[PDB]
Amino acid sequence: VFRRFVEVGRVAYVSFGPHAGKLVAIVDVIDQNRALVDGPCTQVRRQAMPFKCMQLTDFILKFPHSAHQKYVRQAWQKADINTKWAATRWAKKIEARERKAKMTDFDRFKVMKAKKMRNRIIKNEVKKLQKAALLKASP
Amino acid sequence: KASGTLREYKVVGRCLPTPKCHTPPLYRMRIFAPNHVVAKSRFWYFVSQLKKMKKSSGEIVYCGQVFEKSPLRVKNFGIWLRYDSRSGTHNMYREYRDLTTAGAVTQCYRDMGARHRARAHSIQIMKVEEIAASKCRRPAVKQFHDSKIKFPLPHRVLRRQHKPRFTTKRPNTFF
Amino acid sequence: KQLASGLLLVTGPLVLNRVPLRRTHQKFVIATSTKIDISNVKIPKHLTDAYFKKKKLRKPRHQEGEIFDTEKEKYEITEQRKIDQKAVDSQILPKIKAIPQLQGYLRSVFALTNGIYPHKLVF
Amino acid sequence: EVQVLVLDGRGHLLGRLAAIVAKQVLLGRKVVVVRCEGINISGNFYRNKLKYLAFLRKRMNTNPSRGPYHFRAPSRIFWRTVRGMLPHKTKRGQAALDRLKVFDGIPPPYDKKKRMVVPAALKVVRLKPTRKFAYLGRLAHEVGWKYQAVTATLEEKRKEKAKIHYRKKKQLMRLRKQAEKNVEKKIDKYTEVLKTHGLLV
Amino acid sequence: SGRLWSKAIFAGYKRGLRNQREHTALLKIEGVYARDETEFYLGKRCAYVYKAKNNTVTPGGKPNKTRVIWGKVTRAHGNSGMVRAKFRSNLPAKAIGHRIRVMLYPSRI
RNA sequence: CGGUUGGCCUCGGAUAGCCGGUCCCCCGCCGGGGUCCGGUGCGGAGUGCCCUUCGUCCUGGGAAACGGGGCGCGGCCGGAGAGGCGGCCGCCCCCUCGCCCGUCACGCACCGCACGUUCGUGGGGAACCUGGCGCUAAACCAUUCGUAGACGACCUGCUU
RNA sequence: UGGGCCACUUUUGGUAAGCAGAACUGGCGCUGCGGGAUGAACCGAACGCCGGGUUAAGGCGCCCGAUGCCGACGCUCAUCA
RNA sequence: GCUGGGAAGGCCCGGCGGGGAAGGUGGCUCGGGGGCCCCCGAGUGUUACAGCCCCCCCGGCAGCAGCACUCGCCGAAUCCCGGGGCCGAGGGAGCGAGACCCGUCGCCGCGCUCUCCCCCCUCCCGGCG
Ligand SMILES: [Mg+2]
Ligand SMILES: [Mg+2]
Ligand SMILES: [Mg+2]
Ligand SMILES: [Mg+2]
Ligand SMILES: [Mg+2]
Ligand SMILES: [Mg+2]
Ligand SMILES: [Mg+2]
Ligand SMILES: [Mg+2]
Ligand SMILES: [Mg+2]
Ligand SMILES: [Mg+2]
Ligand SMILES: [Mg+2]
Repeated sequence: VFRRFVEVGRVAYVSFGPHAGKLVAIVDVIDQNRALVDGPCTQVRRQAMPFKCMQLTDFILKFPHSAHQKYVRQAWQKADINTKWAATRWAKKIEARERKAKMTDFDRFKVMKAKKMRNRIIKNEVKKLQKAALLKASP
Repeated sequence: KASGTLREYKVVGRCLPTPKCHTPPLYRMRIFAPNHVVAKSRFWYFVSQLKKMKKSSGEIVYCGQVFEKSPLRVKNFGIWLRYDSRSGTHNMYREYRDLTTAGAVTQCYRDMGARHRARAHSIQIMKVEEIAASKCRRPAVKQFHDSKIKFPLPHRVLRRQHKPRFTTKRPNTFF
Repeated sequence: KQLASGLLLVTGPLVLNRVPLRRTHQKFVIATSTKIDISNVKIPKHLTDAYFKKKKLRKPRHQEGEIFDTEKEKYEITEQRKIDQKAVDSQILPKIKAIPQLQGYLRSVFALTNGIYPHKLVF
Repeated sequence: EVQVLVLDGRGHLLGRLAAIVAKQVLLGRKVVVVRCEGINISGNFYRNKLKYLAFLRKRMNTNPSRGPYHFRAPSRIFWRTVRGMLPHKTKRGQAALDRLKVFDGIPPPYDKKKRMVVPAALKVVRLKPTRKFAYLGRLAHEVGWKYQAVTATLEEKRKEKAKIHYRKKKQLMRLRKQAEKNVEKKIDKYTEVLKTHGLLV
Repeated sequence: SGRLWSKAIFAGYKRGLRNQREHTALLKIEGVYARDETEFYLGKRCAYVYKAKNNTVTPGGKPNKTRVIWGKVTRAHGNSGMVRAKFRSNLPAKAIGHRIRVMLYPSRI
């Protein structure tokens, strides 16, 4: 219970706002509703941000509070987050969501045909699997 | 006087030069206002209460917004104010945590309206200054004075209650 | 090509979806994002709006109508139209067989179902 | 959408659910609301009971048979709240009130369907967790509803049958995963198409 | 073969509280619940299709019982879907709550 | 008389927590626990899933082959809260076609244009033809009764 | 026409009054319309018959047009809020 | 465009540095749990095996109310393009010809010719490689 905490160095994911879909490091805490916030490697300059707008990830950086952008930037780079994230499966889940949003009409047709054939094969294997698993004649 | 988010202005003014004193003195105020028109109005209000000077026999020689000197460093702010309730008037000292002086004064205005039902025409801000951590009195700021501060976000209430409006799964509040 | 009166000259490759060379209005087509590079495709010069304009026969020399003209309701596909169709399809279709699944895509039709909304669809 | 919208009343707040239901049923949209005994009301049980007893006190003293009818079932209490939010003295409001249908428990055209949820009326979303609330079933039973024990036993039966069906569905899902692991070598050509366009993380 | 129109609902007339203006109609299109999604539908043709007793002539077909009132979407009405449309004749009040087709005609995509 | 223009065949729920899967105990070889392993801004995802329709003809390739389709027959089981439903076996009768990638051509290609497209053999009401299986009643009045009654109503009797 | 009445502010008698009597301006009477649920007088605004656009006062859970904003910060639990 | 000829901020380990302190880093002392070795909690203090604030002897470079969405007021210091909706009232505007089938006219903004040279794609092309 409570595996993720708001703390200095905690990396959050900005979900809505002007910086939506971004990664952010918590620099400091301003009074119970906002955090001083800076993503130097994700192109978000330092500002105040609501906890209602951020969602906490599992990454924690290491720097003292209210440090400068060069310190938070080199702490991001040493064990860079842009490769831990993106090969986290939250990030590729987002990536799949956006390419599914960008999917065109001819792409939609090809997805329909592929998914139809795949479901045919899976369904036939399921039928074979259960008709083989019904081979039970034990006392 | 209504509100918004406030800006800090410095308004410098003087009485008009009569042929008795050819060089009247200048006076300067820091005034937290929605815009410079309200800033000049509040200047004439305050300076008319303090000195025997009116907008007719006077002028604004400068009215300019003070920008925040360090808008990326979280500061403590002490506000000395006076206001009047439905009964008589009271002096008061509040403390805030903010990035900007005008942000802390706006915070003070919304807080006084919340806690004492006091209106902005009732409030008079008489001092505002930047307090360090070891000089604060209020526990709501001293609890944030901690270098290794850490807390969760316990009960995340869903906000997009209408996208979707009808779903099949109940939301989750633990994250 | 787009014709000289603003109307678009389209063809389905008629052996795929039974759409000949026709005109169609720009306001009443939806433009998708899939391309066929049709440089170096010979378009006959006799493929104009006068070529595509409708034909009339009624009525020669007669003013009163009680007998009926049971002919000319059968719109005849002329031989020049058939050979123009043959030529332009013979020079378009091998390029369509090149890219995959496009002939099945052009055989299919477009439709809306219980999910997709047209303001969210990317074309 | 031309199908019926089936909502589960359990865990929802009365007036908020009633407002959502009323606007839907005016816009069209045949709505069924099942399990109206699970609807919550904010404020403590005693003051909700007192509000209902003041409503019970409201009576045409010349002819109580003509007077306001105090329905006791939780389904009819919810229905009367939606009636209060509708324009029911008109033909349009009467058509909407007919387009709505409410039930205590889940009767068996609807026990084998998927029930939806309105998060803008859910108690966990709209109330602070340190606040008292009441249950429409308990309130109805103490203002004179007769049938909360039979509804409870029938709901227990329904929950047992739903557990059996859910275990069947879980075995089917395990079989489908096993079948993917079996024939992945002949759907690898089709799987990568779906991964390319955002289906199948 | 296939639908080719988006389904909307006649929600009511343009109105204040105690005055209704029957020349404008309010439409709720399925799937759109903000203005910047209503932007797509902003000039589309829309139709109230209905049946009656007598037969009417059908363009390109034989006479049947279907009748159509044509109109088009004119602009957005307030922060959550909800366009307002303008029909050739004002819509009958028995059509409130019923289906209106939005036809993807004149196209800008 | 008109609406409508694919379907979702279902855990219980918790919200300061959830969901899924396995190795060792217990319940007349399934369900329950305890490990252990995953996932959790829900991907075993309702922002989800399933169906997907231009039709045929020659011709290959894999998918299939333990199959498809018979409002075709018969039988069995489950469902009572409003069951009006769902599921499985045996008999025979047609096809190895339908699903995916290809080869080949043809169909009114109706000459830019609207109500097209389903549900649908929709619901309701009269009438005609056509066969197979069946059935041959009550109510009210009038009359009696007086447990009833202003009148109606009500309670009764009438070839054995 | 020479019965007036109401409202801000001032004001006389009266414990007071939707009471009686004055001053000033505006109204109602003679005036519909948007809002105040409802209402001669309040708030907005005064009106030929219409289309488009935009507003005032007032609002925007549903009745009921409009917040179905991932609105901001607080305060408050009432067994007559 | 202006402003404190914006405020902050980025990079140049900013460099000679000079200080200062806690929402106190390392190092140490003490207290707890993991195979004498590791991390968390309490005191110590001034850079250390983190950092923060102020003054520079001077800053430099890039950018510049930012095409990293931190915080303004603007446009003689402001222009181009596109989309939706509603609407089409009016009906003899000819100074010239002596109007001739029928005013493509006024004002305003433009382009070419009555000068001569070029050059680039062309073309009934003429024969065509
Ligand atoms: Mg008189
Ligand atoms: Mg009086
Ligand atoms: Mg009078
Ligand atoms: Mg007058
Ligand atoms: Mg008036
Ligand atoms: Mg009114
Ligand atoms: Mg009132
Ligand atoms: Mg108007
Ligand atoms: Mg209202
Ligand atoms: Mg509304
Ligand atoms: Mg005209």
